[PDB]
Amino acid sequence: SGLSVHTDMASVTKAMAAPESGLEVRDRMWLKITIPNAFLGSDVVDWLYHHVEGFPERREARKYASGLLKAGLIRHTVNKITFSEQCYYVFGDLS
Amino acid sequence: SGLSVHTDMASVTKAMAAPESGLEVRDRMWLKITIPNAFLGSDVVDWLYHHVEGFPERREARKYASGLLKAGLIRHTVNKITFSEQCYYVFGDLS
Amino acid sequence: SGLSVHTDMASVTKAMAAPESGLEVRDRMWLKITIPNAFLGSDVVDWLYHHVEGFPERREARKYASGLLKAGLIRHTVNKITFSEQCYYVFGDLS
Amino acid sequence: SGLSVHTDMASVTKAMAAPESGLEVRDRMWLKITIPNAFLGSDVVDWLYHHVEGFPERREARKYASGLLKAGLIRHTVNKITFSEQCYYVFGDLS
Repeated sequence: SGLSVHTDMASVTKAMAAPESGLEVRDRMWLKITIPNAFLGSDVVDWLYHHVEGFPERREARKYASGLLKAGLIRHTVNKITFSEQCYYVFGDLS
Repeated sequence: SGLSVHTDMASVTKAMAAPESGLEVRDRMWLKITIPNAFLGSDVVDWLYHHVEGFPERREARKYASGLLKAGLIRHTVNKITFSEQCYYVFGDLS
Repeated sequence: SGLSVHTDMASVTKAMAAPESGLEVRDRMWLKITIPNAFLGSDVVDWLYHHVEGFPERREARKYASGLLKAGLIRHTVNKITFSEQCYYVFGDLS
Repeated sequence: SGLSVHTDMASVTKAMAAPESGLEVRDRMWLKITIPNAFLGSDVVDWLYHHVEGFPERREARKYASGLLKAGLIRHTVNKITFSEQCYYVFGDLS
C-alpha cells in the first residue's frame, strides 16, 4: 500500500506511467466521426453480389467494387489507392 | 433481375445510392489511428481502484481520474472537456 | 560529420529520435477526411447574420447557431457540446 | 427579407441547406488529434538532408525516408503503404 489519496497527484500519475505499472496500454485507437451517408466496403461487396447478375463468386464482386473506386463513383473517406473491405466510403458526384 | 455485369457502372451505382436500395448506410464512421502509449479511461479507473489506497467504492476512483484530466496529467486525444470511461487518453507532461 | 549513408539505419533513426536532435516533433497531428456537405461554424454564423432579419449585431447570430446545435438541426463531426466557430458541422435530419 | 428571428428554426435550417443558399460548403475537413511525439514526413526529409552525409540532392533523402518506413523504424499514423511528405509519423519500437 505505497500509494494513497494523500500522495501528490503528479507522483501517482508518474507511477501509473512507469514500465510494468500494470496499466493496460494501446498503440492503436478508434475514433468515431459523424458523416452522413457513409458505408463499409464489405457492405458494398455484399450488395453487388446479391443484386447484380453475373458474378460467378463473391471475389468478382470485390473486383467490381474496386472498379467503382477507380472511377470515382465511390470515394475513400481517407485517401488510399487500394480498395479495402474494412474502410469506409461515400458516394461520388452522381449528378 | 434488373442489373447485371452488362449494365453501365454509373447506373448500378445510382441504384445502390437510391432510398430503400438495401445498401447499409450510416451517419457515422470509425477510424483507426496508430498512437503509442494511449489508454482507455476505464483502464485508468481500474488501475486507480486497485493500486491507490482510500477509495471506498469505484465511483471515487472515477472522480480522481476526472481530477487528473482537469490538472492536465492525462489528456483527451481529441479535445473534449468531460471525462468519459469509453474514450482514449494519453499522458500529459510529467517532468 | 558523424552520420552518413554508410551508417546503419537503426542508429540514424535513434539519433533522430534523441532529445535536442533538431527534428521538429509536436504533440499533435492533423488529419484530412472527405465528408460531403460539411461546413465551418463561422460560415453558419456569417450566413445567418446576412440572410435572417433581426440580429442587432453578429453576437446574436452566434447564439442562434448554438441553438441550432442544441436542437440537433446541425451536428458536430466529432461529438462535443460547445458550439465553436472554428469546428466543422453537418446537417441533422430535416424531414 | 423573407426569413427572420420569428420563422421556425427548422425551416431556416432547410433554407440554409438548399442548393444555391449561399452557405459555403466543403467536401473536406481537418481534424486535430493529440498524439505525443508525432512529426511530418517533410521534416524527416529535411533532418536527413541536413545531418546525414552522402545525399547528392534532397531527392535521395526522400528515398532514404521511404526506406525507414518500409523497415518499420518510423510508422504511419493511419496505414498506407506509400511514404508521403504531407502525412504524420511516429517512431517504431527502437528498443
